[PDB]
Amino acid sequence: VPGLGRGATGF
Amino acid sequence: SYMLPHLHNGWQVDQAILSEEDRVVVIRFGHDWDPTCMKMDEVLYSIAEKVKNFAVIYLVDITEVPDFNKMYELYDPCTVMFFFRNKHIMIDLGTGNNNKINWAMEDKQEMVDIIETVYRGARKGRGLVVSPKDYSTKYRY
Repeated sequence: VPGLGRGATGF
Repeated sequence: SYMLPHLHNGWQVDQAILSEEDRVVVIRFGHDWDPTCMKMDEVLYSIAEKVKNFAVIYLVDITEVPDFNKMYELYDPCTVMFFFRNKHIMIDLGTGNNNKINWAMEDKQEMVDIIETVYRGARKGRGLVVSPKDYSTKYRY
């Protein structure tokens, strides 16, 4: 799973 | 050396970020062999046992884990980012951008203030905090 699975979003 | 724990992939990074619930997660993005990252890591190692109470530090090699470069705009030599309960905290350092550090400071006392202020703002609920000093100038006289 990539870092997007964390529920995060770039700024 | 760099005895501080290192994160090797995005899975480890996200698990480490989500693991903590009451301590600010500090991440140093950059290459361990770059001298700027060397200085930053030295300072973080010095302050680790001092701020163990409310903060946890981790180091990421950009080449090892490049997935976060685009989203977090990791293109400078060394950057420092702060997270709390899966939320990215912003800091008004006065440098122009409030997302990251992107340079190496040398004063562990000021680093401690930054960690304390970020933790206090996160607990108070603010997504953006104000650092107790302005870095727009290098204050050299």
